[PDB]
Amino acid sequence: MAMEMRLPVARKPLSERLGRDTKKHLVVPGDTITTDTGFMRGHGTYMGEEKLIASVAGSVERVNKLICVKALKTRYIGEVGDIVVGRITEVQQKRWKVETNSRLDSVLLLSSMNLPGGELRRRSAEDELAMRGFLQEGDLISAEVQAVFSDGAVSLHTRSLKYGKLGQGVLVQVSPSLVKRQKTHFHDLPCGASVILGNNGFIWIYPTPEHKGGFIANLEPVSLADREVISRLRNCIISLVTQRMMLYDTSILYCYEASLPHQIKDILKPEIMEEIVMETRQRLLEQEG
Amino acid sequence: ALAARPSAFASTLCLRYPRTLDLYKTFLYSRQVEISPLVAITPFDFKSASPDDIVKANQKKAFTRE
Amino acid sequence: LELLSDQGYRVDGRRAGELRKIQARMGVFAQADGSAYIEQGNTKALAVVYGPHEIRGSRARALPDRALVNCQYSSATFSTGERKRRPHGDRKSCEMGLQLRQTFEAAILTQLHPRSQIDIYVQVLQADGGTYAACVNAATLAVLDAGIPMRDFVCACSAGFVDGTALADLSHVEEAAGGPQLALALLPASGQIALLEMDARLHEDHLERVLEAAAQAARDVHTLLDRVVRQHVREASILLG
Amino acid sequence: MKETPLSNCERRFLLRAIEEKKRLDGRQTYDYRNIRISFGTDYGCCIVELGKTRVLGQVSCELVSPKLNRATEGILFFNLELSQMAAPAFEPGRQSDLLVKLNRLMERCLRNSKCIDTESLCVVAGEKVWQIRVDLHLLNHDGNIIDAASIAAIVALCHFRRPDVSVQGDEVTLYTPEERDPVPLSIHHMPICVSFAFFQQGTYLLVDPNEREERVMDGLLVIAMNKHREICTIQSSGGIMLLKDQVLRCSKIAGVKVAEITELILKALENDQKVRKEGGKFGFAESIANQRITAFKMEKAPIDTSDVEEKAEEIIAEAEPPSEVVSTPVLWTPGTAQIGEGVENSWGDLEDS
Amino acid sequence: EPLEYYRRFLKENCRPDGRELGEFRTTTVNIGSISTADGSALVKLGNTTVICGVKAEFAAPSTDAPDKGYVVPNVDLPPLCSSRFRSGPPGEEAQVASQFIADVIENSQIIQKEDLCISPGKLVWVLYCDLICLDYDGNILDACTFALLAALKNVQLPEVTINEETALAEVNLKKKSYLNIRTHPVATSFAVFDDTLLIVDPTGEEEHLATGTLTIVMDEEGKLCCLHKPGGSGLTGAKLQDCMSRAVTRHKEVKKLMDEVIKSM
Amino acid sequence: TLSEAEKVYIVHGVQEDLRVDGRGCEDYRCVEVETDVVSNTSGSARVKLGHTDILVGVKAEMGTPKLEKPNEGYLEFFVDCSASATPEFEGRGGDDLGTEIANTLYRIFNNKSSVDLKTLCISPREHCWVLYVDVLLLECGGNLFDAISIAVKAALFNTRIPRVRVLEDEEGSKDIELSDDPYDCIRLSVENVPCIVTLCKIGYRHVVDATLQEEACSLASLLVSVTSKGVVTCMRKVGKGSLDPESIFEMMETGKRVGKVLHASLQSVVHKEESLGPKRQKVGFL
Amino acid sequence: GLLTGDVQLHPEASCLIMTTEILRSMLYSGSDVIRDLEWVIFDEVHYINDVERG
Amino acid sequence: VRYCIPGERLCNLEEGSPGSGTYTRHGYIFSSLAGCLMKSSENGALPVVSVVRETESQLLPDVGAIVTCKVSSINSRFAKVHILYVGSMPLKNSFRGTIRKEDVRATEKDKVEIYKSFRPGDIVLAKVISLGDAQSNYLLTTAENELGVVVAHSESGIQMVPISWCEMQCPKTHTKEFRKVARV
Amino acid sequence: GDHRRIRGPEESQPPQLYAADEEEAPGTRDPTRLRPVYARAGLLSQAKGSAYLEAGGTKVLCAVSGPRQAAALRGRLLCDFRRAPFAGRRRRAPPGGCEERELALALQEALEPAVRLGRYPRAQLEVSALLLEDGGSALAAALTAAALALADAGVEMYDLVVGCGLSLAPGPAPTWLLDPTRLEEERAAAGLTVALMPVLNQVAGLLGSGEGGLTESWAEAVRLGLEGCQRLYPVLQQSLVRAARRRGAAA
Repeated sequence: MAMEMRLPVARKPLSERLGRDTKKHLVVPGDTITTDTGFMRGHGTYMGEEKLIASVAGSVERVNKLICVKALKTRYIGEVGDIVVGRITEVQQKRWKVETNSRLDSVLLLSSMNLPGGELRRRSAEDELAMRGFLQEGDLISAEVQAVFSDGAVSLHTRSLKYGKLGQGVLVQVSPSLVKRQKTHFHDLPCGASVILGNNGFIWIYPTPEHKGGFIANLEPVSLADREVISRLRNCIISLVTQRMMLYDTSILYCYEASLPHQIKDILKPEIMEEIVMETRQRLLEQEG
Repeated sequence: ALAARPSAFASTLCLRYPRTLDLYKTFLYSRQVEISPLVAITPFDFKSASPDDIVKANQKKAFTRE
Repeated sequence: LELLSDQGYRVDGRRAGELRKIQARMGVFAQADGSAYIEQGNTKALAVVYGPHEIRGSRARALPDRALVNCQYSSATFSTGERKRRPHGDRKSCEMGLQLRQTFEAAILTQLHPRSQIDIYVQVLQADGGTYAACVNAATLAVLDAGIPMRDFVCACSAGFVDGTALADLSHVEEAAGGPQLALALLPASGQIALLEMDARLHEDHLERVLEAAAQAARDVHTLLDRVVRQHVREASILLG
Repeated sequence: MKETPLSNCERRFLLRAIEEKKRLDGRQTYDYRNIRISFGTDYGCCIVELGKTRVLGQVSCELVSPKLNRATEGILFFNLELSQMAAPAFEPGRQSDLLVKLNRLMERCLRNSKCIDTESLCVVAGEKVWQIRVDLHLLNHDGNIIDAASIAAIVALCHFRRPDVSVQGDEVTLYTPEERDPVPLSIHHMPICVSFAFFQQGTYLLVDPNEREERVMDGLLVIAMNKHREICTIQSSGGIMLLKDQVLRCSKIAGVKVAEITELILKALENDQKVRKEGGKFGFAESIANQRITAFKMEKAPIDTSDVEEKAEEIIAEAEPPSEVVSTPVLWTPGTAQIGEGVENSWGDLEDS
Repeated sequence: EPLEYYRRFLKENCRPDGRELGEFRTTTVNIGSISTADGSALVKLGNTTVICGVKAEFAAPSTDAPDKGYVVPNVDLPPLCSSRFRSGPPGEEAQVASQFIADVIENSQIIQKEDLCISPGKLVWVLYCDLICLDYDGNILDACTFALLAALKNVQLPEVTINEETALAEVNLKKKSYLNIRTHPVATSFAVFDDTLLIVDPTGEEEHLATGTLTIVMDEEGKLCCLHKPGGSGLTGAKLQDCMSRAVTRHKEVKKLMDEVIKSM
Repeated sequence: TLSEAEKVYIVHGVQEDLRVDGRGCEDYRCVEVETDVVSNTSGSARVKLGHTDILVGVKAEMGTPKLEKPNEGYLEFFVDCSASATPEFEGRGGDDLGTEIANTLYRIFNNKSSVDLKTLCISPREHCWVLYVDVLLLECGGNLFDAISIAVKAALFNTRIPRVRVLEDEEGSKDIELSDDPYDCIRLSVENVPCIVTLCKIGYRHVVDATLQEEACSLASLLVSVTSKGVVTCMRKVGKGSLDPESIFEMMETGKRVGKVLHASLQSVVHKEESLGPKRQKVGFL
Repeated sequence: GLLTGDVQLHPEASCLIMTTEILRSMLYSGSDVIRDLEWVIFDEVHYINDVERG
Repeated sequence: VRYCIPGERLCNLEEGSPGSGTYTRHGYIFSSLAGCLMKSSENGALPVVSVVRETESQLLPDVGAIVTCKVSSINSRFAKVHILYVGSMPLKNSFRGTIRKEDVRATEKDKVEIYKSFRPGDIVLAKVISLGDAQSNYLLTTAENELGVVVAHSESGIQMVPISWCEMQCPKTHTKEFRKVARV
Repeated sequence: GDHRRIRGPEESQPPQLYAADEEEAPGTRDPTRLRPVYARAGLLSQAKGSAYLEAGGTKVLCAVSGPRQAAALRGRLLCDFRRAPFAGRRRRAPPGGCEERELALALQEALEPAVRLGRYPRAQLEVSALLLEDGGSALAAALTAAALALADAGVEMYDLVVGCGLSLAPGPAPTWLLDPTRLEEERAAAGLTVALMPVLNQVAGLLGSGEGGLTESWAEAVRLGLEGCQRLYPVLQQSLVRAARRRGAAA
């Protein structure tokens, strides 16, 4: 124990450590984008007088008639069939309210929920009294968006077997732009734990469910060899998310293996992240390339 | 740890405020001051239909739906 | 006291149409959804914004057609030579937060977030000269950092009038001299004015030159902040990919 | 409670009008609603009526000690106020974002223009000096509160008359209107506010708008400018986005209007002084229209105060005298005594122990 | 139910308190218990307990008449005496209960401010009398007045002497003087029922159902100081003349009480 | 807030000397303290313990001594709670927390030997120096007490107090005459300025420097004020649960040891920052 | 309830009568009606041999 | 007989069981009130020991409880009330409630016009079903034959009388009005 | 100044700062003694629960209001501390004070570990305490009385709360004293107040600040505070017994 108290170090600008030139088209608000005969406005731009004017900083992306600007910092926007993770913030008479880092709140209707029993017995107003008992305030679920409302609100449903109330683990919240779109957002990494890559920026890490909806509590102590894996994945996720890294299965697996040589407690330094992110960068370079 | 006896302020703060002829004369009440009902049946003894009970026993017994 | 020498030099050494040195920054804080930091001359400002969220309190105070802009203003108790501590009830803070709400209810393209609030906070760490334009520029940078779409890049600058000439970017010494001060909030592409203010007396013949000098000094602030934004976006584009 | 909502037929009709350059109450673009002033009996009190708006102004002075620093001037309070009776919406603590911009407009205009001479309001320095205190109230809201409030403050300040003092050696003395004649004030110039409204994104403007026209407008432009050709404040506000030719046009318009308004104010104050000096009757009472159904006047009346003695005498004589059961006070121990039905025991002791 | 139930006792001529509709509750007082105040007194009126305390300080005389010492009363109603009072700034009931006491202090001329000055134009005494109600059962303005008058009969001030070269104030804490009291204003309260019934010494429930209230305060020479009638049903000269006949006996009772408790030292 | 299962996982982890970050039951996260950041004031500090952010300022001004003692000055604290820290801190709402912190700081510094009081008096009964300590919360990320009790000792170490030699003689110029030197000042001897140590209790183990998540799983906590010499100034128990007598005695030892290490390492870091002077520049907020 | 293409009556009734394509239409989405279904019966099963609708 | 303080040793877990207003820890039974020591022997030995003050000044409502109320205002889809009595005993303060247009009759049926069921000023007997939301707090019900308005009041201040299951009639002017009469 | 009160002089310096009688000498005593205490419960008639605590020169009155409308699943516990202006050497401003808010928080963070709020969902309890006279340790009286009032108001609690107080002598051989008075508190260097649950044997609240810096004196201050809270219990034991015996027999 020595209680290191370091001193701030000046940041090096221009990202000169590697050196690259962009070939994209970059704009700032007020800039006049291409103003040809006929074009359609996207998200991030607006129109003035015979002009397509950018309204947010980013890069223009066009697919064959469409000028739009992709900003580099936004909040989550809902889409149909998207895996999300959220927390209950209000329990109403006929619905819950879930916070998922969006411009509004998200509604989980009672009509769409795997109620206890998990089969066809009945659904009536007798369940409404105890509905506000099990999905109480401040719980975690993992559902899928159903439809888009008329004011940007999202309705999410839990009509499957992999969805429902979650159990023990840790949660890490990041910006909703570092997650790579895929077809399998559920993972079972061969390390000793699992992960859910929420498209809204919520990362949930929990141990593997041994063999084989919130019905099981399983509030029993978790073995020592599982916590060290969860802490390692937590720190590695923080390390990749910090500088630039987009999160998905291979990057986390690559960084986890690179983190074995030295301890889990000592990786909080500005330089140990750099020496791990660069090593993962070159492993991706020597594998993809 | 001996408990003690009260004193004036406490023994007056803890006061419980809980015909004998006539005094304060001017302040009596006498000195200072047809109905044909034709009432209906007085209660309604519920001896009759009470619809909720009707519809319930009705449908349960009936149990036909045709 | 001389506020303009015969040679043409001011008290601090700059000419009539010369600005101070500005040094901005984007992305200062991590927890918030946006941040900025600007030091215009010897005035240090700061701005923090929070993205469109659920309305606090939920007291049915929403607008079904647009968003709710909420701007505050504060000042550190060591922001000037004397302590001058104030409670959070002053009408100077209220009028500054109302001019801030007025200009940002006009600059932001707000008809895209129905039933939503936007919380904007401004903190002044050292006040010497124009505070309004430093707060506007710091919150313009913070809003750009947060990714909120807006019509243009609003920038503000002040001006003055001494001895038949028009000044630019007045300081506290020049401000506390009883002169016709004047401030704008300009949109460079269209030339439109979002806010106009004035105090003290001024003849009607000299309004055109003070207003023109203020607009030109705002267009001069625009280029310097534009190069900062372009370098920041090229920095993140290089980092991303 | 709140104010009645605005329909979708009135908006269409007002905008069709404005497009057609014709207004509701007949007046063309560059017009004011005519004005009507009325003076109280004690100095510094007036009632101005612009169209159908009312403001009450009242000045009053007082002698205090002049802070620390600025040992040779006087202070000048102001306090705008919005009366719950002005309109349904006004509520004592629920309209706190209009009061601020209004007080500010008023104070910046009146106090930064330096038209009142606060130089010559001292008696000693470091010692008692006069502290004036303007006061305005809004009585009836029909739009354009600030033009009326400014004219009211002007007239109230240009009609006041101070007390007056004798100072020689190191000795004070305070007179009264019978011992010495009240004294006027010194007013350099006459700063008078003007307002402009913009309609459908600056394409049209209308001078001096009323309350419906105020709810169908984008933003407001105010230009406060004293007589001669000297501007004293401007404050763009509302929802407006302005050009540069328009500010100059507006400044011209405000010039013209302040010229006319100062003409009117001077004439009215002159007439009032002439009336006060001839020796005729003045005051709020002799202003009530007599040609109107809603006014009635009644001179004095002895009612008949011939009978009150007899009635009072018989009433006192005709009622029951105080009774004569007198109560006794009980003494427990010096410090506490009781009167009433009393308590059985002397005091409680070991009641439960 | 509400109106009809009470009138059963009214016609019976015995209200639920066990009173003959024209008699007062039991009254008791104590003086000289709080030793951190110049003067204090506790008043018990069969519930409706009120305590007052007096603190004396120095202050600068006013600019108009620099020979007067201020006296400032205040009445506070904490949320513990009753259950309808809520925390925060003082309410309407406490403001009226304070303006009434200020008016009584002014009109009654119980004290003269010229007896409090030390050196004219330089220093004057100031008296801070604060009343706190410990229990609200009814008839607040009677016990507040009795608490104030009882407290003012015990406050004693030390002899203060001002030097000439030093010009400071030297307090002689050994020789302590008394206060000069001129009159003894005692109040009495009546509650009027729907249109004709008047009762004495009401209760919170009765005030909850009554339609008016009247208060009259008398001197020791049969002179009225204030006639507080907030409004209600309406009265006649005969009814007022009936009220003052009871108030004379009440005033004699209270003045005998004060004349006896002070004698016991 | 966090769910019951997360609270169960966290409380189980603490009992196994493992935490979500990876440190132990007694580890302490690093800080980025700095000095001389603000111009208009006469001393500054900037402590960054994590997601939290502190910024303080000390200004010495002329004043008058109080009545009880004439040969002394006094200290004035004002813990502002800026609304940029949290949206719920908008306008009114940060008043109770600011008052709580200001009163705690007053209790910490309300002693005869806090720093000194003879040095801040120049003329008895007529003049004295006054110090205005102005804390400004910029962000909140847990352990707010220690991140301020460190920036106060840091800022107090950087005071100037420009020397005044004015003679008090009536014949002479009694009006305060300064030294006219823009760079002539005097240090403050802050060697034994106390600091706060927080000890959150989870399960039957006590944890130093708890995070917000680890604070939400705790029921009570204890604060100890220890100087560099190892003496106690203030001791306040804060929480919503009982603590038990034993845990007081076994928390006092951890407060002593953590205080000693904190003070020695802070003396070393401030001396390292001071050994090289006008070089090394100054970077902050940019 | 009748969920025929050209006639829509009581879409929330206890018993729904509909064409076959409606069943797949409500089976692609959730529609929260499958949870309270006890019996689903088909009236003409001989369209498995249909050349365009089987 | 002996009284209690909200903690003391009373019995072992083998020498009895905890009852109402009590808690247990470390194999002992501890008091949690200042009432009276009551041991309900019942049948089967091992009495269920409990402490009850038996002077209830206030009592919090539950999921299921009978309450006497007083209508404040009525709406087309709900009717705000004020809880006045918890079963029998008087209540020192007044809570709030709401009867939705599903709890009037014992069938949860359609129709059931709220306007002629719970006219304001009446006193009704109802049962709670829930602890409610922040808009409606107690969510009372009258879906029973024994629940409904019990003591009504006339248009001009005359005690009213039940006349049928749905209709009541004035004794003075013989006027017909609609209520929801509960069995006496 | 204030528009909701009666305005008097703008400034008023009390005569203590001009009091020419020099500060006297407190004296000496035995530090193993407690001031005799008399306690009464159920005083007020319009309050759901009340208690009055008096010992030596301290007079404090506490009243408890019942549950009202409006961590839910749990009820709040509002607290309010206020002392009479005619208490102590000088007068005090009626509007409030930071010390009062500090003692209110020291009350709220000490009475919540006793009551079980998991039985009053969406409800709240309000506790009001008033100090009629300040003649010694005050926070050791606003805890005992506000705990007696709660138990007498028919709310369910795990146990009572018993408080104590201590102070440090200023001599060259300082020693902690039990139940200090104003003559032994204004001449002291430090003070400590403990809140002990006598049956559960768990400390509820702790507060102390001063000039005592050795971590061997505070161990004694704490454990003699615990012995004091174990010696004040029997009087509070018979006070609630008498309160319930009298309240029940009135039916």
